[PDB]
Amino acid sequence: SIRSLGYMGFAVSDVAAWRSFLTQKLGLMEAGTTDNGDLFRIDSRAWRIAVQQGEVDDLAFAGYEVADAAGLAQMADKLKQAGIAVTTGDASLARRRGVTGLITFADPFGLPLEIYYGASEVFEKPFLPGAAVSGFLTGEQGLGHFVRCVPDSDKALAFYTDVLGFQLSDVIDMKMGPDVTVPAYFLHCNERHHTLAIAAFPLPKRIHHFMLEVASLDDVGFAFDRVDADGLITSTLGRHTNDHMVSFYASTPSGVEVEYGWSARTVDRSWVVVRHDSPSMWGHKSVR
Amino acid sequence: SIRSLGYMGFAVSDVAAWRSFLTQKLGLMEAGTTDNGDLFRIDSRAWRIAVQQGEVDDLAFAGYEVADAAGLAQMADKLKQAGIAVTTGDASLARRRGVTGLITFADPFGLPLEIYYGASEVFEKPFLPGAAVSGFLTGEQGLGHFVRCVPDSDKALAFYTDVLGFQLSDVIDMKMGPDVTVPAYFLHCNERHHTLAIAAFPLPKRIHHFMLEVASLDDVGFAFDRVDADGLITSTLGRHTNDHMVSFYASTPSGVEVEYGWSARTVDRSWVVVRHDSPSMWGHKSVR
Amino acid sequence: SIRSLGYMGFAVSDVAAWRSFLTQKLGLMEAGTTDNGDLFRIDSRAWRIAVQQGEVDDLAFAGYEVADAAGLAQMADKLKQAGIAVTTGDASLARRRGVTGLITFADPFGLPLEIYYGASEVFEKPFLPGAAVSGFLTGEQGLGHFVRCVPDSDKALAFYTDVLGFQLSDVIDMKMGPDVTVPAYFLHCNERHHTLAIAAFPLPKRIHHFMLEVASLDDVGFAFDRVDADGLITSTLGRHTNDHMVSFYASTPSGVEVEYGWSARTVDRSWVVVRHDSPSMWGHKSVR
Amino acid sequence: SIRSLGYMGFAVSDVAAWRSFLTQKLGLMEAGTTDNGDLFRIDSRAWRIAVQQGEVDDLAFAGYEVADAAGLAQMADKLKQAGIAVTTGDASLARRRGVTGLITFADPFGLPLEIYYGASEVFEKPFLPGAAVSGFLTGEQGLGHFVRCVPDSDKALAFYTDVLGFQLSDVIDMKMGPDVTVPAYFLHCNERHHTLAIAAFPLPKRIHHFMLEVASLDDVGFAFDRVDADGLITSTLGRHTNDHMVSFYASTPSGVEVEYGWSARTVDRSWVVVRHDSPSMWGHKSVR
Amino acid sequence: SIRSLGYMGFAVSDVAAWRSFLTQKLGLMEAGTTDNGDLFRIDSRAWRIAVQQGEVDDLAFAGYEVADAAGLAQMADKLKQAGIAVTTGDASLARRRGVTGLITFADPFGLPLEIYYGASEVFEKPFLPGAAVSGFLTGEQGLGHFVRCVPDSDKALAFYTDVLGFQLSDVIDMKMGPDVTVPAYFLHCNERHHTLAIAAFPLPKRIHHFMLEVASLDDVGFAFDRVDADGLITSTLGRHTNDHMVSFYASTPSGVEVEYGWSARTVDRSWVVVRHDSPSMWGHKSVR
Amino acid sequence: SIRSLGYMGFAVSDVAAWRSFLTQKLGLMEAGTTDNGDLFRIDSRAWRIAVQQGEVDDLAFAGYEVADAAGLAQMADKLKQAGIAVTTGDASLARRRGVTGLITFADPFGLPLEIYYGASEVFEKPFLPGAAVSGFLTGEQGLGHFVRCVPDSDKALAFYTDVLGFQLSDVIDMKMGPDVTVPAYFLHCNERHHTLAIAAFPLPKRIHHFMLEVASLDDVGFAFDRVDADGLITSTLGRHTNDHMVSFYASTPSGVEVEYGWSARTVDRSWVVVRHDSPSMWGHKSVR
Ligand SMILES: Oc1cccc(-c2ccccc2)c1O
Ligand SMILES: Oc1cccc(-c2ccccc2)c1O
Ligand SMILES: Oc1cccc(-c2ccccc2)c1O
Ligand SMILES: Oc1cccc(-c2ccccc2)c1O
Ligand SMILES: Oc1cccc(-c2ccccc2)c1O
Ligand SMILES: Oc1cccc(-c2ccccc2)c1O
Ligand SMILES: [Fe+2]
Ligand SMILES: [Fe+2]
Ligand SMILES: [Fe+2]
Ligand SMILES: [Fe+2]
Ligand SMILES: [Fe+2]
Ligand SMILES: [Fe+2]
Repeated sequence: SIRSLGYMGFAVSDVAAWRSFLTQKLGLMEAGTTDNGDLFRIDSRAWRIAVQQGEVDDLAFAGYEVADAAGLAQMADKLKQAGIAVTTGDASLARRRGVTGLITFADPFGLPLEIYYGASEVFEKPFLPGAAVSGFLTGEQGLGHFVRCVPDSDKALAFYTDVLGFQLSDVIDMKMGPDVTVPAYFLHCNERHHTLAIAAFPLPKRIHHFMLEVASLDDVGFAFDRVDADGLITSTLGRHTNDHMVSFYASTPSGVEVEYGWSARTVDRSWVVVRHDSPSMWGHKSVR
Repeated sequence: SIRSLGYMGFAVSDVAAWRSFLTQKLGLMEAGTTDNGDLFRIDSRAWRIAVQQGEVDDLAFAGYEVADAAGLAQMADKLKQAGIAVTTGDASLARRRGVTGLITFADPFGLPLEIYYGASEVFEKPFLPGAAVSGFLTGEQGLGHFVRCVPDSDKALAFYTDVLGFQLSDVIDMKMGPDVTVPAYFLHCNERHHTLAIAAFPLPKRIHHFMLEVASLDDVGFAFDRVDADGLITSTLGRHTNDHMVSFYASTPSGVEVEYGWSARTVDRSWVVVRHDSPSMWGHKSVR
Repeated sequence: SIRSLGYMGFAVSDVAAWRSFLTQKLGLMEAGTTDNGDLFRIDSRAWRIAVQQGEVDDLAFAGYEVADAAGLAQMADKLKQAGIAVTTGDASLARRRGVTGLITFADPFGLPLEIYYGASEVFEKPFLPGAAVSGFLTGEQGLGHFVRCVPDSDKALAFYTDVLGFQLSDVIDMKMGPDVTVPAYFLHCNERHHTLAIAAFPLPKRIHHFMLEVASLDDVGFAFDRVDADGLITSTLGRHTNDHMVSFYASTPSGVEVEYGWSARTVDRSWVVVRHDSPSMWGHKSVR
Repeated sequence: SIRSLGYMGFAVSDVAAWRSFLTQKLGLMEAGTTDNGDLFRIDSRAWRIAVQQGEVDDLAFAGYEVADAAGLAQMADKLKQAGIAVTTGDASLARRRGVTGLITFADPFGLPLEIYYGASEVFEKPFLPGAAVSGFLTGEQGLGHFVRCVPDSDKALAFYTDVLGFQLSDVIDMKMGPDVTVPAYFLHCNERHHTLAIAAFPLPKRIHHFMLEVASLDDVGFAFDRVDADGLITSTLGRHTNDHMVSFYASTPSGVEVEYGWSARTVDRSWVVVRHDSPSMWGHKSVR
Repeated sequence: SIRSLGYMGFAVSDVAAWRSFLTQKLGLMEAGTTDNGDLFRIDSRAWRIAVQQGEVDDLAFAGYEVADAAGLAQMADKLKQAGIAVTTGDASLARRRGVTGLITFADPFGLPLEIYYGASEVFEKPFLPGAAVSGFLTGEQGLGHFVRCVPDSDKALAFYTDVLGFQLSDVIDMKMGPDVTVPAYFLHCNERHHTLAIAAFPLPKRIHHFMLEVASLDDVGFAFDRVDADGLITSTLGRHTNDHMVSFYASTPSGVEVEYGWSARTVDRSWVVVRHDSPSMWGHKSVR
Repeated sequence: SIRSLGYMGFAVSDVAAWRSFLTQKLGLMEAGTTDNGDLFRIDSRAWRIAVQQGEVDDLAFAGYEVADAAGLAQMADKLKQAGIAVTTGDASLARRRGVTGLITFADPFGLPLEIYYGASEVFEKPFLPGAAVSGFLTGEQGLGHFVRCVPDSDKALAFYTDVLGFQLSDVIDMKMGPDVTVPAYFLHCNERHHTLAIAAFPLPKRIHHFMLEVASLDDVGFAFDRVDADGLITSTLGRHTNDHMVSFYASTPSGVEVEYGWSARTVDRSWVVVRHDSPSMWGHKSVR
């Protein structure tokens, strides 16, 4: 059973721009370079985000974490039984990722996915942010979330819920012009309101954005100014209707956006699926 | 599995009187008019109470909420297996109710019931009461409760417990004159002491009253004076023996009564069924 | 410096009616009979209320407590310097009151007052109420309060503030008919919002009422029903605008009223004098 | 599944002595007389202890509480399957006990037992103790506990654990003289450390003692003095090794003893069975 | 200004008996022998109790602690102005006591007293009790208290309050036979209810007893059994009416008694002087 | 199901050196000598560590605790089904261990193991440490942990996880020289991060060390100095990367080391297996 989103890798055209963006603007910690690419940290894990040179300028792969080897075995079986082509990552890949075991495959629309267990911790190299950030919220909630753009939401849903086991949190009917309303589906696999959202948006990228959650309002406020100085803000500060996260959006060097937020509410046993007609209570004025 | 009472609809002869009563006396928020009728809010949901023009001057339908589509499917099966005629609400009805999916049917004595999932939230339109009320208590406890008057309590019980899944909280043997004692059964489907009560009272209505719970004693005290000014109080302030709610009762424009209370105790895993001979510890002096 | 109202004595025509009223209706503990009269307890003190046979059917004396002998000395001096006739109570009176030392005198309009120190505690005879009452609130706030009716409020004020040291909490302009508005002054000598109130009401008694504060809302609710059964309620349940006490009023056998309340707010260092035009937020409907 | 010990009935030769003992010494509330005998209360339940005239001067019956009718049904089946003669109490017995439904039977050595559901609550008649007691601890822990004397502990154990479902807490090897060591078994059916203890002691009675738990140390201290005044103390104040209860023991008018205690520790999921060689850490000096 | 009772010294005929009594029965820590005598600890201070060989078998001296050198200077002046013969302790005495500075004198009836500042701490030699005791309560409340027997209470009072600065807490009128009532005065110099009590009892000793306060009820219970084993208990467990301390009394090898207690209430700014007719709520049965 | 490590026994060449080491350096309580050897306590249990005369100078046996007789039965079956030779300990062995029932067997590499239930508590003999220690942390976490040295980690793992039921917490790849990296596996059976660790180290002993956890940082600091005085420290103070325990290591008289720590983090339901490349965040400098 998937416990959380553990890591993500980006294939970008300008690695230097990304390095500077992630550390100086967002405050991530530079963790060195390896055959896994330029590594970045936000907590005790050896790395959470990897940046590799590439032409797509998009998310290259995402890794989902299971608790142990038994969990890995369950998932591999679930995928096989579903007719998905799964590959047991070899020792070489596992060493490159810094994990104990992993299986690889792709989602229905070609996004490379990895499910692994036993990632590396580096408590002996205490996290020191590249900019003034009090802390990032990970723990049992994992890395954060990302919005997967797909040509067919229903096909994507069946795969993520029935095969991968994500559960629906809620749906937002996004009005994109008078003759267009696109439902966005928010899915959770732990307490975090959503670790994955699915929507059929007309974008050239695999994801609309990825999100990182910080510990205080000031972390968000200071980061906003740092990003704003370079004219990279895409949405003003606002609060979402569904997860109640206070956040802003900005452009990364690849065009893909990043959401930087604070104070999201979690999902619990009493949770019930609901629908919304707006993605924000207040703010989030688009300045794109 | 039913999680809570989600909404109620009334068919009344004087819609204007109801509108004024609900907002100015009870403090509900007027949420507009649609083909679903005049809508009223008490929390983040798009509506909780609907008022439609009608001759019965009574509860027209009640909607029970399940967590998701799987829950809806379970309930539909449970009802079918019980031999109840169930109808999958069409897109038209679902849109009118502002829900994602719903099934319709009736209780053994003709009360139209609906079980649905995926209701609409409107966090972007913050709740503002029509009168000074600090807040209403809903959340996982749902809307509140109502007392269903029936000609046969045993038949009603078998349906609500065996088919709908409500659990018994307790029983109160209500003394209505020397040669008459009527047992009232209190049922729960979540933490709220009771979401439904059943009693064979000789009333022309489907329900004796519906109840709304507020956040503070002052909310109740101020509302009492507002209602008292128009001579609509039916029972003075008092506290119930079973749910320990402090409340008063008043007449709505349809003759059906409304209970307005505060500070009820909840049901938990350690709960055991008990019986009482009185419905009130103190107060609740009838002034009908 | 006066720390609190410590005890009160009533001279009544029907001692038996009072005994029954105080214990069975209000829940005080019967503490025996002495040359000080029938004694009643509400806490650890040997007695707080004394009932003696008398024709006035009114408050006979009130005792204010100082911390020690030095405090008693200060007060005696303050009174002498003000030209008030003060008498050092003899050993006989002190023994009758169960106190260590006391001085006697009268207010400007003839109410016998006593200031004392070193009252008797009886922790070895645990308080057991005459009716179901969870507890009375005394402690550093003393016995409670009473409203002193006077022919001249200004003269009364100068005496109670300048000579006795009480401080003003607030004022309520009580509308008694179109051509009559009477200001009621509320005074404190400790945290209790008011230990004494002064008003020029046209009543035959020295006080309008005395007040006792209980620990829970149920104490008030149950007591209301007990009193209501005998038709003695004078005001329905309500909450005051100034002290925020939730209470009801009832008639004692002497015509003097008693207020029984719960949840009053206290006075602190940040307190500022204010004025009100109403004595109640809600309730307190007169049924006299 | 048995949730707790709900009530007990005693058949005694001197009902008046018992009435006075329970109210004046222990502080129970006298709840009237019925065909169920003299009734006594310690909480919201209509009665917990019944005293009937009888020659045995011992426990006459004990009632164990289940949560509902389904629970009653389960227990009846469990007993039947075990070959125990069970009788469904008739409406007459149920009305006498003030319960909704009950089954009767006897333990292996003739103690009449009853399992019931739906007892009567009397919140409208607030508990008022017969002596100064802050409160008794019942709730989900039930009435308290009693020690059942049996000729064969192993046979008794098999019945109480395998048939009735009690679980072992711990065992104390009680040294009764050089050539005699008797194991006492402590059993729980809820959080209370033990609701029942079994030991093969050479006593003429069915039980060694019953225990009532109070809310504060002073409740115990004051009760000790009240009992001591009549020379009824059998063990000085002490604390048990297993439940950590601070208590004293005294003789009731029937010779059966009563334990009056405070501050016992509870049993939880992490609990493991252990053994002790002493029943007390300190105190509990026998003065029999 | 005196902050607390800091240390005490006893001159006894059997030093070995005292050593064994203090460590094995009461749980004090043996801190070595010096020219100050056998030293005992109860906290971080180098010593709190000193035992020297002597014929009086009584308290030999008591030391009161001031905050600093200025405080010492104030006290010396206060005493001189009162006409008391004060001696500035020489370096030899100060070194023997392990203090920075001290003055010596005697109370009106010959008890040698010392006021000092700058006592020695020994945090590097962690306190380890001689018996199982969770801890002693000292801190800002100092060592504990003792009852000074005097031939004239009034003369003693004037000295302790007017000259030494102690404040009265309360008075207990101790009934010693029909024709004898002796008032006992309880004085405080900090939060501890009383650090000194004065009474004109007919005893051969300078003090009736000294008291040590422990951290838990078990400390008291276990100590009671240890002392009881040697037949040294003088009063059973009980709770005082004035300080609400739960304690027992026992005989030391010198005849002087020791009180060992727990859970006393403190004195605060709202405190008022009161009187009692009994020294105990419950217990404290004399077995002398 | 194994609940915790309950006790351990050592067979040593110098019993006197061990006695002195455990009490004076580590602060354990000497609990007497029996046919079970010299017994030592750290909490309410009659003994936790036994020292017997022997030539191996190593761990002689370890006892794992189950909750009851049913648990013992389950384990015996699990072992039999695995083909392990299990022996039901006779009454003689059970009495020697002070337990109710036990089974004996050996791990794959000859370490004698015992699984038991119903150990002896001695609350009547309060724990008093041999040195100043505020307390040891046991409870539901049991005794502590030990590192089992084995020639084949994989064979050891299969036995401890598949047969005994321990669960993996994490793995640390211990670098022992350039051409050697040894994985150490940490296993838990309750909240304690690990009760057992397995590693293929080249040591002559069955275990590398055993660990005892204390209640405060000062307990560790003071113990460090006591041990350091005799030159027995093997690792300076440091904090582990996996359990976050702050500790030091020292040599026992048998060469086997002991870890003395404080403040370890626990394992919960959200726990996921991870890997580390270092066993310490800071400190733990080897001075061997
Ligand atoms: O965290 C979130 C919560 C709700 C909606 C969005 C969202 C915004 C823009 C496009 C797609 C989704 C989101 O990111
Ligand atoms: O909330 C409640 C709790 C207990 C009884 C009633 C009740 C009152 C009148 C008629 C029927 C039931 C109630 O409303
Ligand atoms: O506690 C109180 C607070 C405010 C007003 C009154 C009051 C009521 C009637 C007559 C005079 C005063 C009062 O009693
Ligand atoms: O609560 C208790 C805890 C432990 C032992 C006893 C006990 C005492 C005497 C005889 C039998 C049992 C007990 O009552
Ligand atoms: O702590 C205490 C509180 C109250 C009274 C005493 C006392 C007892 C016996 C003789 C003198 C005083 C006492 O010690
Ligand atoms: O508690 C612990 C946590 C992590 C590693 C060790 C360890 C140290 C040395 C050798 C083997 C293991 C340990 O003891
Ligand atoms: Fe987002
Ligand atoms: Fe109701
Ligand atoms: Fe008042
Ligand atoms: Fe007992
Ligand atoms: Fe004392
Ligand atoms: Fe370790």
